[PDB]
Amino acid sequence: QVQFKLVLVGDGGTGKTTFVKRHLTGEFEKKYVATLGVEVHPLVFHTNRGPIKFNVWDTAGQEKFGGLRDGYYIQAQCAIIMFDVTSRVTYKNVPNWHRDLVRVCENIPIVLCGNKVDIKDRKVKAKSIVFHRKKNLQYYDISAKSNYNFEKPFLWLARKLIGDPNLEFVAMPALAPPEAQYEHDLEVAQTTALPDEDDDL
Amino acid sequence: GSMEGILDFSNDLDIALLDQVVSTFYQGSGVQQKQAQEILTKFQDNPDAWQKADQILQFSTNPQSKFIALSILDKLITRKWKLLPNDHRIGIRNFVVGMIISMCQDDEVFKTQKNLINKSDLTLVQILKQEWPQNWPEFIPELIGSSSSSVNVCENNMIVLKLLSEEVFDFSAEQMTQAKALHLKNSMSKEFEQIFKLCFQVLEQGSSSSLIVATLESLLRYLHWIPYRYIYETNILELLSTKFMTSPDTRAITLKCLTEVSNLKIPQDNDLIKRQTVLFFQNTLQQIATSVMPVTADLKATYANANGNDQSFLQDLAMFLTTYLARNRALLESDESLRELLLNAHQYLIQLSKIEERELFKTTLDYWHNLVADLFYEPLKKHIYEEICSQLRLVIIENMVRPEEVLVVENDEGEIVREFVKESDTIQLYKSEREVLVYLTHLNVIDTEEIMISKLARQIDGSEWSWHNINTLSWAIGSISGTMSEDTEKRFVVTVIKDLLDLCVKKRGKDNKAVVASDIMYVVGQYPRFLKAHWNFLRTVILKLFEFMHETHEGVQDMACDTFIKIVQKCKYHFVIQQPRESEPFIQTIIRDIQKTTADLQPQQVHTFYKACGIIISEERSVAERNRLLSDLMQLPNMAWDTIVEQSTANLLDSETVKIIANIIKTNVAVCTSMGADFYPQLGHIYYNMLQLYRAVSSMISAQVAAEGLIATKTPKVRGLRTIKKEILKLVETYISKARNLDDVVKVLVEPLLNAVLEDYMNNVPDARDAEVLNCMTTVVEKVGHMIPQGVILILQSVFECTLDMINKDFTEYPEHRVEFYKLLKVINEKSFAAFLELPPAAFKLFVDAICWAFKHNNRDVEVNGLQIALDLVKNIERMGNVPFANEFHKNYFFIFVSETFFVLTDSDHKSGFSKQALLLMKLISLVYDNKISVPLYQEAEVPQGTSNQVYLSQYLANMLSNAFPHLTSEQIASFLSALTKQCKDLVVFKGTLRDFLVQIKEVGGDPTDYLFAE
Amino acid sequence: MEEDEEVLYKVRAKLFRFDADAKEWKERGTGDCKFLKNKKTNKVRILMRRDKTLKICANHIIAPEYTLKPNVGSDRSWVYACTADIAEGEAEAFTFAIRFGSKENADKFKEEFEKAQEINKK
Ligand SMILES: Nc1nc2c(ncn2[C@@H]2O[C@H](COP(=O)(O)OP(=O)(O)NP(=O)(O)O)[C@@H](O)[C@H]2O)c(=O)[nH]1
Ligand SMILES: *[C@H](CC(=O)NN1CCCCC1)n1cnc(-c2cc(OCC#CC)cc(C(F)(F)F)c2)n1
Ligand SMILES: [Cl-]
Ligand SMILES: [Cl-]
Ligand SMILES: [Cl-]
Ligand SMILES: [Mg+2]
Repeated sequence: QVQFKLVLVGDGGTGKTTFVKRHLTGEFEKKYVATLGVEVHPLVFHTNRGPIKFNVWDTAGQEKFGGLRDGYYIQAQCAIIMFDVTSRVTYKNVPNWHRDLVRVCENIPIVLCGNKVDIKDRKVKAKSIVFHRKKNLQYYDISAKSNYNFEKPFLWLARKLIGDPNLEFVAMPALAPPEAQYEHDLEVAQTTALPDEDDDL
Repeated sequence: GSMEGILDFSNDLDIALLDQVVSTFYQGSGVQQKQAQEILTKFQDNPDAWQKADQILQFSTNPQSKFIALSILDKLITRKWKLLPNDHRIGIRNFVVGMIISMCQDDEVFKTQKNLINKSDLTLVQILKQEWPQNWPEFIPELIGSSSSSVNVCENNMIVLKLLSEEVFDFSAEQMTQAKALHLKNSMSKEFEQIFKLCFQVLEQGSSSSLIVATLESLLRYLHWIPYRYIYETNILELLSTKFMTSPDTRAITLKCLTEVSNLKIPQDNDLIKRQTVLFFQNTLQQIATSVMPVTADLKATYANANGNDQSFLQDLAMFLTTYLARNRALLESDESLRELLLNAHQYLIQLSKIEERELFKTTLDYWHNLVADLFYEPLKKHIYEEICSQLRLVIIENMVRPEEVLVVENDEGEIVREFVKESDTIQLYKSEREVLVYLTHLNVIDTEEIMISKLARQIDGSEWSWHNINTLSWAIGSISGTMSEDTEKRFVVTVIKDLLDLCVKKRGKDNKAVVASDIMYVVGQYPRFLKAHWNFLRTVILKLFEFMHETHEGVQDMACDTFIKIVQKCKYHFVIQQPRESEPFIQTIIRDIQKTTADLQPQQVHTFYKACGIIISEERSVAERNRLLSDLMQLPNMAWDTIVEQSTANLLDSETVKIIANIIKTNVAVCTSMGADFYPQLGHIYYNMLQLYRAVSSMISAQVAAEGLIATKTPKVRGLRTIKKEILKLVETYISKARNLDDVVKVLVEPLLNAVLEDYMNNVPDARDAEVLNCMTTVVEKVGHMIPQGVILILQSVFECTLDMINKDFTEYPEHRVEFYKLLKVINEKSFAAFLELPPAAFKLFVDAICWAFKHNNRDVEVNGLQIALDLVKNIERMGNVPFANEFHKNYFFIFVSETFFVLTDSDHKSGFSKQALLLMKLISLVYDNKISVPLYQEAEVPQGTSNQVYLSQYLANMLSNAFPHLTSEQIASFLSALTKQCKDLVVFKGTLRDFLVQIKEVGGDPTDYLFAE
Repeated sequence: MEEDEEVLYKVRAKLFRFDADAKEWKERGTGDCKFLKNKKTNKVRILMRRDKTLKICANHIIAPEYTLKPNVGSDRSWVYACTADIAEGEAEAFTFAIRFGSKENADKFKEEFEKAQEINKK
């Protein structure tokens, strides 16, 4: 019922919007459509301490699409800093995003996420990722594509915000489900191939 | 909508309407919020928006409105400050300064509007970077003076000074020219002595705490660059290490300040600075023991509870102890009176290492590696840490993470199952735990064995029996392989196996038996040295793995296959020789049962098995015997292959036949991967028919696309047919990349291969072309390209133009073809550049277009190769000397490469390739300034006769930059090119001048003298 | 609300929904797909939750109307239309596709699916 504003920052192309979309709808977006300014998305989770609601401010990473930039960070109560383990430049910029972020939000829990660990030609080695130690950030290797650790950022932030180390995600109860010219709409569906037919699932 | 009213600037600005858009954006939701967002963006990005900044400030009540007003000033100050009249500059300075004072004097505002105040301070600091000190020499004295007035002003001045320090020393490299960064550093440096006095007086004459915290926060930044004397020649270390550690609201920042001090390489000679470095550490550890927790405290439990800032403080404590001790622990290791301090600090780290927090554990694990590595070499040191190292052995062993080889895990239901995905993010942690535990074992091998044996003993009798306890113990036992003596290893391994064997027999359950199975497999797989010396045991192990290949538990079955090949990679030799009391080499027993051994395995597991056999076979160096073994190993897939061929020669459509063919090829790939050059006899057995099959399936794919459309490529049938073509290509690529007899490759393989693949690739529709063809041709050109000059030409004709048309409409389609394409052009340009000299002028133009096309990718895989091709092409052309083709190339393409390299240097969208862009540009400029280009680069009319290409190059570039960046002055451009030209032999300075230019194009009024920084 | 139901069948799967406006399939969740039979109404439903978050990505009766069609690109998936799924609350209609790790899991899913339809016929 009570909600928390979360700001999501990082270089362009690191996967911020794809990460949020995976949590909203479960889809994986392959296209890169740069965010223009910011997009706000309600994101609820069901926990043993009741439901928790995140108002996710998914900001733009490209400079020329930045919009209000640090104006988006006002009143934020948590944040995720995103980079791309296949792009060293995005890690080198983490200190810049963190700087602009903590100048508005002096004492908020922040997660550092290295995305795209599913790609085997990794460039930002695990040993290199240390910026979070002195800055009291939590770090996770994640993959929005494989879902690797994709829940960890929100579970940790929910534990910090609610103030409960034993907070866990729980199963939302499932109520009893209820009890034309689709021939065309279904024909299109059958003849449109499913994506990633070589995945294990 | 009515919210768009603020976008019209003819009318005055209705501030009330502004606050509604702001509120609708920050506190709204849905479509209203989305509409207000787009409005505020348009308002903020209006070049005149700044003129209404003071207006918004004064008469607006919403602080978010004023924040966005300052964001408009910051943007103006950063990029267009020097484009303003001198009056608009002082005015802006005035109501920024006046605003800060106005907010700090209202105690209510100062308490509640910390966001707007900090933003205003940051805005002021942007003015300082522009105006200070040359046009504001009294800012610091006036700042110091005003601090003694209001306690709120003094505190806020610490914020301003903190931000100024950050912008000058911590974040200037990317945002300023070298010259301006140096100017501001020297300026702050020249005036710091006064800054320090104010900061030291505040700290000593304690005050509003929040002022003490602000002052310490500023000190943290100063410590990054200030001289050592300010630290050790004052009483400040005592203040930090005693006073400000007592109060918890100052303890966090104080500890971070002491961490920065700790990480200084101090003069190794001054005995007094060593005493001070010892003293502040002594004081700090004393304040923690008395004010926070004793060394015996359960930090694992404290962290888990997460009261207040306990987690942050425990992290900061870990950073302080590890930072200080890694640098200065030698200061504590001789003096007997300091022994207790040394051990108490390390005992805190022992307690910190028990916290359940991966990232924190890695931080402490890094220190432990630092320590045990020092104790492994440094004489007479390890005895000091004997008790510490014993506890650490226990911490590491009980916290071992699952190795990648262990494929079984417990799920949320309590069952042992196979792992969905790999645990990619624990691989590095395991390596680090192994490194430290291996060191700890070398330091006291007896203590490590006693721990592990007794821990094991309490698993048999069930004292501490659990899946977690047997797992971590097994993983630790396996991870220390190689540390003990052979004889100790024997007794040790023997003991471990016996009890793990007993433990299996002993335990009822599907799950217990799968856990103990994975653990036994990991341990035995980790001790090849032992297996080599005990043939009977090795045979037994292998036969047991064969039994596990029949188990219905997927995890155990898959792990048996990986353990098998893991053992083989290390013990292969003991499978090719005939061991004592054996009728034949064990490889013959494996081969003769391969069908029933692998009967229940999945196809890719069967292939792994064949690859393992291939490893063994390659140990036999008698050609007759190796070829015979190879022939035996391949007997099953060759019999199925021969059967398939007879049928194929009667017009494959069967989905089950396609799967069979694919697995035959995949088996040949698996064996070829491990046998390399030795695989040639098996390859020649199938080669000719294999390529005929490649042609046959190609016709099927084409016929399917024709009858069903492009969608056919998605069907399981067509995908199955293309798998065949891909595995065929992979098999040929695999062999050719390892072949040692290149004459046979050329005279036997290459000719039929090109005839089979090239025309098929060229004459298929784009969606039917396999990027694997490009990958195969790359290997062919890499290995024998120098022997088939006409073959390379044929490859270009077949794949160059049609592939380019696939990938030159955007940067996203056909990503594999994109990458493999430029890997192919790269190797051709390296090994067989003559093929490009034969290209008609039109096709050589596309080749240049293709290279520049690669520049503009953000994909590193394409970009790096694009810049490398351009570099190598320039070398290739330069080698040719003063001949017509080299002359024509420069006349046609020199300036195309200069301007294109410049475009990607300056567009801010290809930051990743700056280094190679710079290198490429440096080579092109140096060609002219070494008169390596023999003909003039200009036209008959453009320039007087006899004008050096140096002159024309500067004129061309000056004009290019003038039109591409019209906001630069002619002097900026002239100074830049003059500097850039003088430095075209010194890459480091060359790159500095380019970075200075990238800074200046982001603003107006850049100082042209900044380009003299090197001179 | 699952204690008053029996699990007749369970299999890991990936579920898709068809976006007609974009003419593309979009993942909706990956996890355990279950056939649950209510012990009070004897009605069988599909209930599928995402891994880790345990959010419902499918909740609807295995109606007798439905028919499992194949997808042109897969031999281990089924396509069918659904008129009342309450995974996201408001009973919406969807065209669903579900893919499995193997073709035996797809064929076995089809067998169990049609059985459940018979039970719902009563
Ligand atoms: N292989 C892989 N690709 C990913 C992953 N996450 C995102 N991507 C891909 O990276 C590209 C960029 O995705 P996007 O979400 O738009 O990144 P962004 O940070 O929102 N960009 P911007 O800041 O400009 O809005 C997309 O093509 C996306 O499919 C991932 O985890 N793995
Ligand atoms: C215990 C595990 C066991 O037998 N489990 N079964 C099969 C796997 C699924 C669950 C039920 N166990 C008994 N023996 C072994 C074992 C024995 C080896 O022999 C060495 C000897 C002698 C004399 C070797 C192995 C291994 F090397 F393959 F791991 C395992 N495990
Ligand atoms: Cl980033
Ligand atoms: Cl010693
Ligand atoms: Cl060997
Ligand atoms: Mg985005």
